[PDB]
Amino acid sequence: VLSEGEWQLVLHVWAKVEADVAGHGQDILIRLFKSHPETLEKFDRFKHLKTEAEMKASEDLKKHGVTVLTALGAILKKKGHHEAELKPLAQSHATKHKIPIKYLEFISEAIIHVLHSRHPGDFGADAQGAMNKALELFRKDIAAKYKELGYQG
Ligand code: HEM
Repeated sequence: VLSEGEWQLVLHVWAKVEADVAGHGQDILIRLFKSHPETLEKFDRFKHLKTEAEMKASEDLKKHGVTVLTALGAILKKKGHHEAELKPLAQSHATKHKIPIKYLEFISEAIIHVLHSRHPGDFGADAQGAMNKALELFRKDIAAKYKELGYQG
């Protein structure tokens, strides 16, 4: 359970991300695909991309980064009361997209890295710890839905 002070740190940096949702979404997906190439293989939509320059040039990838970050921002702004938002996301990611929880840990690392690069003054260690707690809570709740459905592993 995050404290109110922890949530304020999370949402303070997130309000900065929202100034350039698409730039952040590109940086995060590119970091994820470069750091963990098994993740790119889950996207029939993107698996033709073979270089970072091709990734940066793809408008469709930039569009999907906005989709992703808009869904994450709506979950963070619920401050833990996010059951309605996680149901469809866990369902699609477990049963249609076939995304292991571990890959959610990988995109969490990529989000934290990109927030640290772009917002260092609002992403000191206190805010890094709070964002890690928020993303851990996200993963915990999704993993419980995966387990229900027979996909936790
Ligand atoms: C912060 C974590 C994530 C969020 C908020 C998120 C959100 C979304 C949303 C909103 C969609 C479109 C609606 C839907 O299908 O449910 C989507 C699609 C998808 N996501 Fe995620 N996602 C996350 C992580 C991941 C990861 C880590 C992977 C793969 C390693 C992944 C793979 C996919 C795939 C394959 C699609 C379908 C893309 C397409 O062909 O249109 N997602 N995601």
